[PDB]
Amino acid sequence: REGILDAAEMIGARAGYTSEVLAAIVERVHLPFMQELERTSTDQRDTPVHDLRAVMIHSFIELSEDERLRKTMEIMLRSRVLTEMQQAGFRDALDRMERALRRARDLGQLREGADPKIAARMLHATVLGVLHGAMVEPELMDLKRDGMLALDMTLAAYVKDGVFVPGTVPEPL
Amino acid sequence: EDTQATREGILDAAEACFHEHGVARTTLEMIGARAGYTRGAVYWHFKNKSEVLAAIVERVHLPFMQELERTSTDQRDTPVHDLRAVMIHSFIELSEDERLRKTMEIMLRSTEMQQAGFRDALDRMERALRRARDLGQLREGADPKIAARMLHATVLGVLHGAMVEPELMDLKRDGMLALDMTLAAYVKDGVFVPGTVPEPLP
Repeated sequence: REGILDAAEMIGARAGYTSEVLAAIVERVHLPFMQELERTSTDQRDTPVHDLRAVMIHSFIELSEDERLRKTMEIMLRSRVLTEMQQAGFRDALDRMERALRRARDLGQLREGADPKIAARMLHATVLGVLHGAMVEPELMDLKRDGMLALDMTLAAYVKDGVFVPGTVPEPL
Repeated sequence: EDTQATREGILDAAEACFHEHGVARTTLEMIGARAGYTRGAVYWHFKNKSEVLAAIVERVHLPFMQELERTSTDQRDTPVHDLRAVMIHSFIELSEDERLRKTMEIMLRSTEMQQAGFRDALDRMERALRRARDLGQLREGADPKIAARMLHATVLGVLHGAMVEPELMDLKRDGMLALDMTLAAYVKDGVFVPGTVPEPLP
């Protein structure tokens, strides 16, 4: 099962055994990040912008430092089962980002008039553009350095000053 | 009669095939047939399918580059407004022109063509923002090269998101918002009015 996904018509032969594959691959990688994003809106903690920012930054760092993971993530960003998986992943991520920003709004951490739905779209666009720009040319778009700059810029548009410390990598959740 | 095929006709046929079948599954025979000829008509103009795809991409991409180039001109003093004018009217054209949009889609969700295109766009945006800085329109310490990189990332993400899920990311609405949000981070307040639809560039 995992052996098959790891190997992935010599997939079986690489695996050593006797589209759905690419989808199963994007799913296995999506999951961990989704659960991390979901945690950022927990009503059990009161720093949702900080936590959301931490999750995104740590994710950019792991992709930058893990070639296997970055290649997997790559196919999740290419090009009906795979197409539907990407859409599902898109929807899920934007949903979870919006829950965390709606909690920030609730806690008084967004700027006056900020709409968490609109903030979440801009944040999602920011993340996607850094990923895609780094995929095309890492020498012009550095996942860790530009990822943080872009994230802090977009967050600063909707989040009040003093809610998080820009420019630094936060502690693990 | 293969040698009578025109370059534009071969390109128009090729774009339709690429849009419908994808680049991988499109053949030279198919493009020729689509245009009303055979593979030889394609060869009359292009060495191979890569050259065809590159010509399709250049045809759409290059007008956009010429427009972005104009935004940094010495003969006008509103580089930020001019950049917004170019970018916003581009988002609108891509939203409203299906042909234009599907060719944008083949180019983005595809190697070296993208790298070159990204470098071209970043240079021109940077040059417009360098004129903005010369004219005192950037906020203190704003680096035009960084601002150009951020604008490209936010806009590229809106394009990709709109391609994946047009119900959730709107090229026109979200492209203007990303553009204005990014400009606001690097451009002095009161240089432009966010959310407004500018006149197209002269």
